[PDB]
Amino acid sequence: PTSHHFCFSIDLRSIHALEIGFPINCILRYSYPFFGSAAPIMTNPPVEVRKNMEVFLPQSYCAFDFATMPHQLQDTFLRIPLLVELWHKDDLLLGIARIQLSNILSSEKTRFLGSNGEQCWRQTYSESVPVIANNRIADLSYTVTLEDYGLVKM
Repeated sequence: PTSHHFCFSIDLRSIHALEIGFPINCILRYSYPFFGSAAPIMTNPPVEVRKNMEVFLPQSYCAFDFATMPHQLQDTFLRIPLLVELWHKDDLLLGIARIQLSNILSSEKTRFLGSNGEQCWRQTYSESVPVIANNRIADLSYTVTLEDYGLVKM
């Protein structure tokens, strides 16, 4: 009776490599089971990334439709960072970026037409965060969006 219908999306738009020692065939990979248990979601195909160049990742957008109580979503986003692993495929795990999904909850929440054709309250947030080996080997630019469709329909 108090659960809401939400749609969340993440777009790992680009990676600007800095101090990875060598050119890599790159894929970014992540899981966030609070939206539903699943094998890791990955960008695809692997793309070449070389020192000091910004590369846009293919298949980098995913949306997630789920129902939960607003406090559960707020607590999970506050407590559990989304960890995005940067892998070199051939495979080596080069680094991880820790994204604090609660940053979007501090964004202005306004009434929008939602992606499903129904009204919603919408928030969005974009930033760049470092991908940590130990050292900072790359920067990941991303955007997240949260649609709140209100109480689950009867």
